[PDB]
Amino acid sequence: HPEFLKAGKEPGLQIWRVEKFDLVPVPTNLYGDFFTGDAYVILKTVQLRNGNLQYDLHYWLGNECSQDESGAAAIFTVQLDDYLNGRAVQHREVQGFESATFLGYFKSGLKYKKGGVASGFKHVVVVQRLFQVKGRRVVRATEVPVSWESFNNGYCFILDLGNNIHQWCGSNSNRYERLKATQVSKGIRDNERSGRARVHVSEEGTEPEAMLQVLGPKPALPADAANRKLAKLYKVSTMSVSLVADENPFAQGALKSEDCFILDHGKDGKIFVWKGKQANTEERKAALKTASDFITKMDYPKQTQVSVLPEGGETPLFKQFFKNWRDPDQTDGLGLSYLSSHIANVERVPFDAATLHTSTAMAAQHGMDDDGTGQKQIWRIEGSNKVPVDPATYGQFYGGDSYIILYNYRHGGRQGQIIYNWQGAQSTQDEVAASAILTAQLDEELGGTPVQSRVVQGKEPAHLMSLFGGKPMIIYKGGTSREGGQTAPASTRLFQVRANSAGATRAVEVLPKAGALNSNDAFVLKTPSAAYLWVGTGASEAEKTGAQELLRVLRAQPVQVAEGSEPDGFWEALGGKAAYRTSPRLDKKMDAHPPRLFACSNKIGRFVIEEVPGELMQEDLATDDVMLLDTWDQVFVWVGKDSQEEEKTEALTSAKRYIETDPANRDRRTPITVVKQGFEPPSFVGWFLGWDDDYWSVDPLDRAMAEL
Amino acid sequence: PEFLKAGKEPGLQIWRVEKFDLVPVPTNLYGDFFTGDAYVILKTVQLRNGNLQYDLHYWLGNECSQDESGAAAIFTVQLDDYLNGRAVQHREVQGFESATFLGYFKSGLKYKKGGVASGFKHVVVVVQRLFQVKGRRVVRATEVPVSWESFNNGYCFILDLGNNIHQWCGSNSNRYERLKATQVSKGIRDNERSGRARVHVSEEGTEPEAMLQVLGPKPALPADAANRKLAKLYKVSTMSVSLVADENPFAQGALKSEDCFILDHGKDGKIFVWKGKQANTEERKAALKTASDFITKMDYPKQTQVSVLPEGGETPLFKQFFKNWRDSYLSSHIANVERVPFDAATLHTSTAMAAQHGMDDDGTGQKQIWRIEGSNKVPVDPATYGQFYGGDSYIILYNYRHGGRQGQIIYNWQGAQSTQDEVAASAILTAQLDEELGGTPVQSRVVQGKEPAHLMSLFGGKPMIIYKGGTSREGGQTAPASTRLFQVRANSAGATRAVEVLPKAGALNSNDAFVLKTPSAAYLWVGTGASEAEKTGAQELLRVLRAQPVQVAEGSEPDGFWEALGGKAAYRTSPRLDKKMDAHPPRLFACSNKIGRFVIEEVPGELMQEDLATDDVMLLDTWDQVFVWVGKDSQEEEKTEALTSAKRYIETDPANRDRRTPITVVKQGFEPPSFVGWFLGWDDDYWSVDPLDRAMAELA
Repeated sequence: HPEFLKAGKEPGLQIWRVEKFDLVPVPTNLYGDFFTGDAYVILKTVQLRNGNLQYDLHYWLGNECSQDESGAAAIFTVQLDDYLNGRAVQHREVQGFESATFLGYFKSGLKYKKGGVASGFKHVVVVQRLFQVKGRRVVRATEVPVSWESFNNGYCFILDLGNNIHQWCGSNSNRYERLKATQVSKGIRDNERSGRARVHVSEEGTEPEAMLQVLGPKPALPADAANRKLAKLYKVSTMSVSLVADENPFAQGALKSEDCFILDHGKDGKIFVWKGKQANTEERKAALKTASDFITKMDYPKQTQVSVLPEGGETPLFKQFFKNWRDPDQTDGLGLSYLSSHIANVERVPFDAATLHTSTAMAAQHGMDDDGTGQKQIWRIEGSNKVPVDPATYGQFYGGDSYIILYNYRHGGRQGQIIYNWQGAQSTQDEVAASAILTAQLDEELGGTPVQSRVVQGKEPAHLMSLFGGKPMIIYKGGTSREGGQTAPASTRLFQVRANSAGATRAVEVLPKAGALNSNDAFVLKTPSAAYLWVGTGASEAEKTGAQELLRVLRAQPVQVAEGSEPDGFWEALGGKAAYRTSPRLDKKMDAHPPRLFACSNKIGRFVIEEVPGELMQEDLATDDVMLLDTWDQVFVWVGKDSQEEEKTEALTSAKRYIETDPANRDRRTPITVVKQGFEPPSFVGWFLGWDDDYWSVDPLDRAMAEL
Repeated sequence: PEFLKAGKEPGLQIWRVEKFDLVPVPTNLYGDFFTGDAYVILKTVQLRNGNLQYDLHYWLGNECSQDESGAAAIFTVQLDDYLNGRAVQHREVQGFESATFLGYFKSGLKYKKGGVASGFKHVVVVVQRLFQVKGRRVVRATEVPVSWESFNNGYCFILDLGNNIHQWCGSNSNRYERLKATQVSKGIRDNERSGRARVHVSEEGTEPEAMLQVLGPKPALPADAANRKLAKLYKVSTMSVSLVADENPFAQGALKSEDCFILDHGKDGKIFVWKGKQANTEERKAALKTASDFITKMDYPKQTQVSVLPEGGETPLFKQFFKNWRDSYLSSHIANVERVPFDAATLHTSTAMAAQHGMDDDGTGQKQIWRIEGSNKVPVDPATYGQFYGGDSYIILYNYRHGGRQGQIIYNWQGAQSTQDEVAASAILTAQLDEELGGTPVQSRVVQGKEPAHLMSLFGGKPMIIYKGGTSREGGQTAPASTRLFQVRANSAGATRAVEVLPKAGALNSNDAFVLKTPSAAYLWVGTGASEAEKTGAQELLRVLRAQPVQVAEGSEPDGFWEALGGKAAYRTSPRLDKKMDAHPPRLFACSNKIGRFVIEEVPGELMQEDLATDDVMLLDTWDQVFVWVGKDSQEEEKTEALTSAKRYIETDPANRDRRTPITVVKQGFEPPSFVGWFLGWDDDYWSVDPLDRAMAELA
């Protein structure tokens, strides 16, 4: 097919409109408008860092689409995928409920237009149209009858009169949605009228005569998270299904190459169809029909999103339904199966302490706002008070205590502060609770500006490891460093020793079993007789240096041992034999779990989150929102200055619920880091290309209305 | 009296030969030469161990007397004698001077009209001179008559009026040569007028009145590689010559200490005269006159350069005409380079160590490896990263970190038994992926058995294993040979490579560990010179080979070991060179293929960023690898022939270099550490503002 040979040769986006079983290219300046009476085929081509190309195939159905037009677009999707050697991820998209990654391709917004090929309409490049504009992250302009009846005071509308474009904002429309509706107006101006058209903004009671002349005289106008965590897995075999796993996280083994699978997430709006390598081609080529039959049989809504993945090319959202997804490539290669397109343009900068003060990009990508060298104060929580820790023992933390670390960070030409609230795993509830309140209290003392990070024992963020000079972070199971009473330590104790990109190490005590070992780390097991230093295959320089800087304060003397080839007195101290972690971990962690940005809300007594599609942009931080920025290691909570006071005070709780509902069954101990608008740390800012320190000095909407 | 001041410390001294006397030139005027006179130039480089090394040059102007020229020749022979015959002598002629002579003056040369005979002196006044400035790397400013007729629109000119110095640039003058002519202008300012002068730059049509007052109203103005590879060797015996070897590389044995020899390279502009220790004092002291007679008898241009060397004090340039020269000299453009030994811990801090060891980083970065099957890249099994079959060709995309900076290297490895189509396809696929990644990754073509050090260091602790032929592609696994030999070498970093070789004794080498594999057992031979990593590397190979080693030392090893080899024979026991920098210092050349003919011009003296012209393609020949530097504003076909220009540079080298020598293409502004580290004074923002824009606003 003539357009097939133009398909996906370079990185880019291509949109064809399905016209009487033919693919007709949509003019590029009109990308984002869709005739609701037609169907379209969208090919996103992404370059994969090693130069290869990755394909996301979407077909889109309008509400007034034919069934043969809808069929044509699906047929084209199968055969385009076929022509590109089956490596594409396919997506069925339905007007109004389209996936986030489709939505990422159009961040000027979407325009749903009345008409279709059946009614004689074309993407040509004299007007009188009216659009209802809805949406906060996902902006949609629906064509509506030109009548005051289409209007309501909740939203913004665009009355398009050709050379003049009338954006009208309802009185009860909030000012962020006005800024988004302005994108729509500006688009029509610059893309449909190629700049030579005037945009007139107006509120109610200030409508121009042009607007009242077509619309007449204005009358009076009118004005979730629970469902995410559970999914199930099915094998497909007319077609019928057998249930292979009724609760996630799933076994990656359940996916057999000989068959195809349906991962049902339909109470949350999505099903995946996984195509196995060795499944027969008749079944694979019918992966779209299989899916829609599934949606009908389970009485799911017809808008449900569908993605078909090929084996070896799965997306991160898909794979995170499974416990510990791995491939051979994994450690060797430079990337994984899929590259989430909203981080595809991010240059990866590995850690370099010397230049750390230069690169927010490195701060963000490595969770280090600085080198850890700043002045810091540490307290221990005793009863209802903070007690200064002995500076001699900075770096040691007992699991029966809770601490507060006030730390001053310098990076670039700015100063800021972080309050770390470390909560031991055996600290009593009253003292843990007290540490959380004292953290907030000292946040308010310092003007509400410092970052607050709640971290619990055994999941310490990288930045926290690097505060203690060269000394490692030592984390006892453990007892109490409070002056009242120190326990005699356990008979035999083992310490897992981890490093970070910065080189800093921490030694965290865990129970003395073989099941707690790890190839990637150095361990220190202490027995009555002597002192060991086990050193894994994966272990490196910093991990051993760190492991015997521990051995000095332990008042012990090392007997170094490599993994696998070891004395057996060490395996007596362990009490026997079991398998342990030998697989490496991910610099690829960004690829497996790219950062995602969500808004979230607490009323209707119900927690709701909305993901923001596409590239992380400062513009998506609405000052009347609380946002979640989910780095895999850390969930930042960004609190807008004009969000509700209840929303502000439940910042932590919002994140906790975000994590408790994640279908990935995330770690209950995942650190949460609250940050204030205009006081964001490097680790947060660096995820946003184009961040601007004076972005909020002028109101974003005042800016974009004098700006045009 | 002047002899006793000669060559006591490192430095440079220039005398003017004035009526058979040596008269020192004032130091602020070093670089100026009267065209009617001759000079004697002594470069005193501190050899590298505390001793002193002497390069003696005498220079003849175009209007030099014949008694003046003779005086300077006499002085050259007698200074050498006074300095214990250990100097290298050079005959230099105005306009055709050697590269190392030019190295002493990279502000440029001034040829001035006049000499002793016409009553002129190096005084340090009322002036009105005009200089034509010509030259791209070697810049020479010839004094010319003060007239518009001396002007041409190709070049830059300097009208020196004393307190005012008028540098004039032709319409059709290139802006890099503008940058070089301003060096001359400021040189006059800061050295002849001791700073006390204005330099005024002007182009055609914008000449000041000062300039049109002297010159009148402006009228209309006007506007190799084959020869290097062959040389011959002669014995000298009036004098006549015997031909001792009519084609290089030469036998070093051919130089007998009792005679003198002429190595003829005169089709390339140079002859050497080699003085044997035990040759008689009459023949040695007449080596220059012998040379000139040879030049006359073979009807070479009188401009031909001549160097006479003493045995044991030969030049690297001279010794590379010989096969395996064994057994002084320090190229003075490598003489101030502090040599930094390898320390992986601090590798990221020192460009210098990166350059001197061919290591952009430790090799631990993220990498992807493909094998070429047909016209496509197919990913190699990650289990087998590090193994390369000689029937295949591969592409390695590697991510390197150094300083606080990132870059990329695409290695295109071409097996010795790979089909031409697949090799060609590998070469096209590397260029395509370079373009796909923005044109910035360095591209290094390596041929099997000549892997650069950095490539060995990519595979963890594992060594890079290189099989003779076969293919890791899914189509066909041939059963390997019954008996197999593997040469195991290490690099400065500790990394190892195991290169399969023919199973001969003549293929062994004392410096390395070897692995001979037989049906019965697996050996691990260990040379005298073999060291710690070579054994470590050699026994991880025995692991991959599904075999278990029987270790054996050199010289004293079983007789079952050598039945597998098919007998015994002599092999390589000679050690290798950290001294390689000294035997083969890096050299920088420009090159061009215009007029359908390949031409190179060496850039003299200390390697400096500024000599990287953005409209040139440059070759930096590290002995191990030839970098080719592509300036952003060079012509499109020169860019696309970067690889091929380096290939012909190597095929025409009189050193008879390995055709498998790696070639590494690197782009202006994206140079890797291993390249950058050779230019002390390199600056990451040098090209952020145009060099001539700076050097026109600079000072002015």
